[PDB]
Amino acid sequence: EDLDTDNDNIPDAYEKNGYTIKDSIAVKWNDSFAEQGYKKYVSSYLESNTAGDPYTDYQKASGSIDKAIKLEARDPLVAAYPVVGVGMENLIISAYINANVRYYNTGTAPMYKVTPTTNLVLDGETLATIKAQDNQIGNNLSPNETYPKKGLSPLALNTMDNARLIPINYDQLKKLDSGKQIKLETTQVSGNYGTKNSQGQIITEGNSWSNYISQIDSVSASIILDTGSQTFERRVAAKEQGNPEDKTPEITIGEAIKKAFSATKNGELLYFNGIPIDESCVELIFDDNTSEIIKEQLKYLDDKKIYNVKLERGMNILIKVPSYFTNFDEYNNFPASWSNIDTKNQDGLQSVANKLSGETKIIIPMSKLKPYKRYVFSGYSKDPSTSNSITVNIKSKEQKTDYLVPEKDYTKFSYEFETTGKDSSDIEITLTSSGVIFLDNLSITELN
Amino acid sequence: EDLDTDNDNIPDAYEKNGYTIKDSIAVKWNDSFAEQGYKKYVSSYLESNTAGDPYTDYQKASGSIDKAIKLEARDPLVAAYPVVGVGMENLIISTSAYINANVRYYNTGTAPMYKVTPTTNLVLDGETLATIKAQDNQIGNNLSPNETYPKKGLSPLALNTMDNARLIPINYDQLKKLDSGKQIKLETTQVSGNYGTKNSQGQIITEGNSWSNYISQIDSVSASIILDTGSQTFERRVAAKEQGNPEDKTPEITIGEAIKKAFSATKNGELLYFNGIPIDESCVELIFDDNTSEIIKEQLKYLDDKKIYNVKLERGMNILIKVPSYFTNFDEYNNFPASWSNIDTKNQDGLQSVANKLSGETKIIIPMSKLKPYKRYVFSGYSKDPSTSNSITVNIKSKEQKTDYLVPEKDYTKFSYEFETTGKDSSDIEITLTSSGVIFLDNLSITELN
Amino acid sequence: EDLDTDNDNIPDAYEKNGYTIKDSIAVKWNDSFAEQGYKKYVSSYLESNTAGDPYTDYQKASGSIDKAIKLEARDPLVAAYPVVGVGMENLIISTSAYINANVRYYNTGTAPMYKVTPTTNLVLDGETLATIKAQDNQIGNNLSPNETYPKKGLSPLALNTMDNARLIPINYDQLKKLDSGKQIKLETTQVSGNYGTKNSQGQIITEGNSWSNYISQIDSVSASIILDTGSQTFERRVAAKEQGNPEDKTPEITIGEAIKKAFSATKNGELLYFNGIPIDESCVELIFDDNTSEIIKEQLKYLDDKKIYNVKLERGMNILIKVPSYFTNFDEYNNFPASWSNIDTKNQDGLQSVANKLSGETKIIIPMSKLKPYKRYVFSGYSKDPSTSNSITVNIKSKEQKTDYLVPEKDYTKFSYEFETTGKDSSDIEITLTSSGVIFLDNLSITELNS
Ligand SMILES: [Ca+2]
Ligand SMILES: [Ca+2]
Ligand SMILES: [Ca+2]
Ligand SMILES: [Ca+2]
Ligand SMILES: [Ca+2]
Ligand SMILES: [Ca+2]
Ligand SMILES: [Ca+2]
Ligand SMILES: [Ca+2]
Ligand SMILES: [Ca+2]
Repeated sequence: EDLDTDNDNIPDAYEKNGYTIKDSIAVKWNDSFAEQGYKKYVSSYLESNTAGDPYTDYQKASGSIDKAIKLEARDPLVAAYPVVGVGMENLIISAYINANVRYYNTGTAPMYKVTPTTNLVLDGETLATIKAQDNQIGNNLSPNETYPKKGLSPLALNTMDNARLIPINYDQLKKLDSGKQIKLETTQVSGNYGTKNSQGQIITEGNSWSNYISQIDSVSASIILDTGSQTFERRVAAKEQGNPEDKTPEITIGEAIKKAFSATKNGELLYFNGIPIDESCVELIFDDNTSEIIKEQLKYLDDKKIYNVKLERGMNILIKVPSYFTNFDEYNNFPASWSNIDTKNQDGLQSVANKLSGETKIIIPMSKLKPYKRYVFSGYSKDPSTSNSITVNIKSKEQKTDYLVPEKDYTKFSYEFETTGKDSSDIEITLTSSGVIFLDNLSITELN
Repeated sequence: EDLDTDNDNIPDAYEKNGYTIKDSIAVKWNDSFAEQGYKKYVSSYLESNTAGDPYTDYQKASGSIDKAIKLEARDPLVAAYPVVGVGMENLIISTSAYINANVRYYNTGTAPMYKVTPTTNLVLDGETLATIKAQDNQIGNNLSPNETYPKKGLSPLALNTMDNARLIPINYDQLKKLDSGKQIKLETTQVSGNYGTKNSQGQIITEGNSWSNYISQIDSVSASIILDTGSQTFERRVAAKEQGNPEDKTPEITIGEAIKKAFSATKNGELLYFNGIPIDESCVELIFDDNTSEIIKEQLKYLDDKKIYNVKLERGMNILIKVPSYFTNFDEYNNFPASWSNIDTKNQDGLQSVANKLSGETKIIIPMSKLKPYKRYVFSGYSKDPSTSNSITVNIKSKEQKTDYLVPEKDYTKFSYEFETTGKDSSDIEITLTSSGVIFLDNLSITELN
Repeated sequence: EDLDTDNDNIPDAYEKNGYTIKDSIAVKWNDSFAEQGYKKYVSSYLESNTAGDPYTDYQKASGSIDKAIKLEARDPLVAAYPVVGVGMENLIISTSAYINANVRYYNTGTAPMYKVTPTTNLVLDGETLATIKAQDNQIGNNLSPNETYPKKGLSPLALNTMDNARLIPINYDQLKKLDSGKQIKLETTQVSGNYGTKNSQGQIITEGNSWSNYISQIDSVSASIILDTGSQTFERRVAAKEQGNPEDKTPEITIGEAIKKAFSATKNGELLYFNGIPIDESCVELIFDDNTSEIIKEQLKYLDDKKIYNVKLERGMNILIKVPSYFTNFDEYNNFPASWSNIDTKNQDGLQSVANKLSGETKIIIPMSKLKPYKRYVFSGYSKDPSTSNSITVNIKSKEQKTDYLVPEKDYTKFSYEFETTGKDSSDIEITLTSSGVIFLDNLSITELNS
């Protein structure tokens, strides 16, 4: 019907079910609209700002907002949340200290009039707090862009009060003599956002992000997709547990990721920029509460998959893309081939598996490895016999010798090791199979 | 009807009785609505701000306020009021002598306080060295309730400015005082902050909405209730009607109902659980001031049940709830590292399921290395003696040896014993009690005090 | 009727007589409303701000103002006036040189002052040395009535800036005068603040407001009344009418009713219980100024009741009340550690229940542990002698020995024996009064007399 309660130019029955914006008006969603590119949106029929961002449901869905905002935030659930963090490009150092900084942005919305805050800490003790004065105020910061932009020298940082920074008493300098870098972390960032007024001009002076930070961060779940070379932070709204009046739609984790990161789902797989980010080909990291929630919710779920559980308010997810991944079907970035591998199989995770008769050993050079970094190998093993014992030997700073008991179906195993020293002993990784085993989706991922 | 005397979008007939918000329209409360998850809201029918907070009754009940405000303040009787404090995480002194400190603001209220500007006092022993207000660099943009600034995982910020010259204290006297062994303390006085109100356009504005306007109003028409689970401290303000004024129509509720409303704790029939932990009458120790203690003493003798959680709440009461660290009830919880002596679980006269049957004396050997020194602890429990012919004395070892007697009554009685524990390399703590005959015990606990 | 001349939502026919507020609408007063707890107010029907405070009569009567405003000020005849002072708690001087001051503001009025900002002189001996206005570090966001800043439980704030800068005893005279029995006392010339009014959007705004506008109006239509119990101090202002104006329709009330309205004291027939401590005329020693004393002396001869709590309150009167430190009416209170000698309670013609049937003289010794050194005390009581044949003389031993004589009247008469005590370890005070025959004495009072 045409009854409207929240007063956001979208009918209630259209909000509860699917709806799309056609020629600046909302129409009932029809499945035949998928081919043309029309996207189906659903949102609560009792609130205008569903995700908490300043733009309402009609403004976000109809594209009537600032053009710098990515298409990911045009979904009423994804919040236009700019994430800004100061990076320390170089250090210059009684003694006067200078630093080179360059702000980074990863959210779905730009931040105007950037004004960050920094902490000068070396070990626990913080020397001083710096609010960037009028010299370092970055006027514009588009998503996935830096201030200054690529191809420009980072701007200096000497303004503390026009007093300059200085470590005094020589005790901090004495501690630094042994070697302790001065960390630069961003406590907070102050910025504005764009709203078109009655006269049509974009006004970005009276606005402020700080009013909506405590609201966006309280009615949404953070989902981060890290590919190593770049990071993307998105927040997806979700309903409360014991609230009988919260009409925020419920979405699965996979659907939340697809909505947030604008992933092209081709049949069954999920792709971000041509790289698969589906459940079986990426290592996910959750905090303790999310891990407990998922563990509790898997038993009640028949399919028993991570990407089929509903999202909940307060969730935290990190999607760590593997550094090196192979599947024996369409991708193998490993510089060195594996040992005793047979592709003549049909019982794999998607198409084929690895038929091993004996043991598999892999040798990796140190050219493509980062010293003082932790790497984790993972894969899926299938053994219908359930009678073969498999052990793995890992050569590293600390020698590891562990055994595994594969099940009838595919099971994911995680083995953690740390490599220290670029010019160290060659890493030896060997796994032994009692009989014939099936392997698929072997991945190498760099961690903290 | 539709008579709206105070004009808060809720009819007075539904304000006097129970009302609930459904589709942003107030509806009459029904007993069947409880199963679907709805809650019954009651508020006065002569004013818009029943609890004195900047948001009205309809805004609080219908959730038309900032989403960072806890559901604990969605009740019209529970005010939205942030309690911001400052914690001196570290001290740095440099060579007259320049003093620097690391602070980290803490919020334990219900509503966020944007743009926090704390004012702090630098006191060493009685004499106050200086009074400092937060500068342009020590201001936190967002302080969500039950959070800090900087958030968890970041170093504390510095406070090395007096106005923008550094701190300039005295030269010799303060150093001589410090070298004696005293410690610089920090005592916050007042904090400045704002709150959001969705204007006509739809943009939340938090510039002129100072929290300081609604502090003297909130603290005057509310009964302060404070919780302390040891780690996570909670403080709340609950509205209470005036005593001798008939024109004040604020609803009156019991202390237990006030606690359940303020802290949103689940109640499974009769027992009350906060997060699965018991904070009911016998499961926690209540602390009052003089006025509340006298009022409760006068009111209790008029109550047949003799229950603290059934005393009508009044304006200005101060109630502190301190959850004991060590709690054993012989039913589902026993956190004491050392097993007790002469304890029997075969009973049916307990407060909830069973009690403790003692034949002789009860002795416990509690390790002290697991107990922090330089603190004060209170031993509490309930004793029941139908015979009323047993003399009980307690043997407690501490810094000063103490021994007290007890005369149990027919029913269960709560007894409190006070002692001081100091010194890490000190004598082990021993607690022993002797019973003349067979006695019934329940809910034995050890609680930390000031 | 509905004749609302003053445009304050209360009819004139209701304002001239009594009116009570029920269900946010003013209704006429009937005596049956007393037992339910309602109160009757009277106000001038040509003015909205009858008392001079920024809140109108309807708002104050209905309680539609800031909730921190005291219940004592909901009466339209009592003005909401935050009397904010600054107290000296600790003084530090150490190197011209430097001297540090710790202060703690006090509020005693019926209204809270927001964003307080005092302006204090630091005098040495008559001569002024400096004038320090509070900076951004010395501003109290909230100062609720009967509550200080910093609130009780926290140490007082410092005072180390006249402009920023450091506060200095500039010349050597202030360096040498410290130890010669002198003072660095602090007195507040003025204080600043705001008040909270709700705008059309329901929000309380305290920015554009200021108490400085409503001071010369509140002080010029009122009658200052101060109460001093020796620990807590209250100051109130009660509206009154100008004598030479035929259009000031402000209702006229007596001093006793003014006290009852201002301090919310309860009157259960004959007892005026402020907070359980009686503040009746006989049970306290009043202290007036010159003008009020002359006014009462002139008016009393035209009144047959012969009481101070009956004289009509007039604009500009100043009244100070000092609750007696040591009082005993032989009925329900006696704070004297030692019982008085030669006491006979077998009587019924006392002021309230019984009197004292003295036969001879009376003597008692007051312990020195409860006397303020270097202070002037006052001993007073009522004396009745129907016989009118016994002369009363007293012998007092103190720092200076004094003898006083009294001439009793037919009915009760109040005597005063003003004396001075100095020194903690001084000579014991000898209290001795001699009566030739049988005399009646009542209400022995001991009130410290202000300088
Ligand atoms: Ca709608
Ligand atoms: Ca909507
Ligand atoms: Ca494969
Ligand atoms: Ca109403
Ligand atoms: Ca109401
Ligand atoms: Ca039990
Ligand atoms: Ca009138
Ligand atoms: Ca009037
Ligand atoms: Ca008497």
